[PDB]
Amino acid sequence: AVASGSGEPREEAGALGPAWDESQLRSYSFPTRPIPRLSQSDPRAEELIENEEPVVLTDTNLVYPALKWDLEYLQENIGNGDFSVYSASTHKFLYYDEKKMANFQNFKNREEMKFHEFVEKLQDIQQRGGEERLYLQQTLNDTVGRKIVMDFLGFNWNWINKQQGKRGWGQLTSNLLLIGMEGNVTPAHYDEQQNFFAQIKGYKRCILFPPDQFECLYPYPVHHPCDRQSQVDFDNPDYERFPNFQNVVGYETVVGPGDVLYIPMYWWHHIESLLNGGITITVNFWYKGAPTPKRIEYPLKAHQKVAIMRNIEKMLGEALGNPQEVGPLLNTMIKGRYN
Ligand SMILES: O=C(O)/C=C/C(=O)O
Ligand SMILES: [Fe+3]
Repeated sequence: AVASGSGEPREEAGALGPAWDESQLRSYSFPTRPIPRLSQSDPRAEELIENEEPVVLTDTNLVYPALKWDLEYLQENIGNGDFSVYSASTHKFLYYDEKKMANFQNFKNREEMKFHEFVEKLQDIQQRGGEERLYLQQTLNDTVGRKIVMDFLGFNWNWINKQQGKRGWGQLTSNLLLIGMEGNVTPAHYDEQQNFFAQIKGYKRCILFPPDQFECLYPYPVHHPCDRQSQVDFDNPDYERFPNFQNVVGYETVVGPGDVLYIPMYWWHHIESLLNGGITITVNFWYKGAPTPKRIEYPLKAHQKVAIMRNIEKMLGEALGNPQEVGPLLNTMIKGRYN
């Protein structure tokens, strides 16, 4: 009963029926509990953010002008820039840090193109029945056209600037534009920055796990190209390699046009564009977190321990002269000593 997932789907204004239905949600092995949906003016929402717990805000007006966005308007106005477009064989996009692909030898799609090229490929695949999937993920730069600049100016900067300030966060590092095909899945990973995830078109189911479920989610090695992503395939979890995935409990919600999901720093998130829900548009706002206090306050937060583990992996990579030695050394350290 408390495993309520995203709950019974919302009704759209003017009796236009449910936004989505449970048939559009993929099916997974683990329980989940709802993320709260609150007004930005609600004290509890501020309490959640202050505490680095996720909340969905319903009424920020953060990206009000972008609500008109759709492929036709974007292609008319987004300029002649190149757009990074990731490709995939299945719904599951796994992403690669390319600087890290030298680290690792035994290793194996990004493509740059114009917006019109992107739309045409979707258009093609659509009327040709192909299985290929595409995800545009491009940070918004200055090539963008007159009307996009204008929309962007009309974002609710008063609100978000106030948050950055209330929270002591660092700088806004980027806005990423994401345009996905229905069914697209970004698998469980974590980011080291604070995120406002501003939904614009279509619906996305967001499954979050707290930083203290690191032991259940089995992130790739730091020097691996898939740094920060879970090794576990949620569709076919290998419980022999990943036994504690049997203990994983998530927080979930479905976001649509106008909702903002606060994804706290180091929270795992798994993001899926609803099946048969059409194309999805989202813009993220990433901020560096607050600086680390004084010296330290113990107990120590889960995300500080994650930070400790990343740094040990990184330093041992420098010291050994070879990221591949990390694992063999780590094992020599614990076997028969700490396990
Ligand atoms: O919306 C996505 O597909 C991914 C978002 C993220 O990783 O923040
Ligand atoms: Fe992310």
